[PDB]
Amino acid sequence: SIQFVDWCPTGFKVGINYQPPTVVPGGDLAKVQRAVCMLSNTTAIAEAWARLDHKFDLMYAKRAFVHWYVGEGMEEGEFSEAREDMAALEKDYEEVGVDSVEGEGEEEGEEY
Amino acid sequence: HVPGGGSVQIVYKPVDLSKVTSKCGSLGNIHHKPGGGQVEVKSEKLDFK
Repeated sequence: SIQFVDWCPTGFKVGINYQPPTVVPGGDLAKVQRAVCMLSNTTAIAEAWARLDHKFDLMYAKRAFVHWYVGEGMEEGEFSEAREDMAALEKDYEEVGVDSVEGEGEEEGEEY
Repeated sequence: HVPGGGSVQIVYKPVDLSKVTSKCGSLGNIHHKPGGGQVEVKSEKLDFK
């Protein structure tokens, strides 16, 4: 139900450390015993970038603010390449969203 | 004897105005320059080869 890619069931690495956390005091303290932290790669990051990308499309189409950046060491062709690779990266987090096709049960037939 | 004098004529020049130019500023200028030309600035080239 916690949705995960079907083609990485090995989806976890793990680490267990004996030393408990410290709180930096600045309030009442919880009496902590054990804690958890986590790093996760996901396609929700595509949901984040979907706007920041269209914001670069709107800004750059209107050429808004581009004379501050250019004046201070840049050329418009650099704003194009950056966005072009960010359009490749848009397809990259969609390719890791592909429910992949089955390969089982394909054969050549017999030579005579 | 004819008795003396008894005749004058009036010291009189009528008044008029000539070459009084209507030089008021009421239509004093005619010159113009447009407030710039029409241009497009809102669109990207999208030149991804």
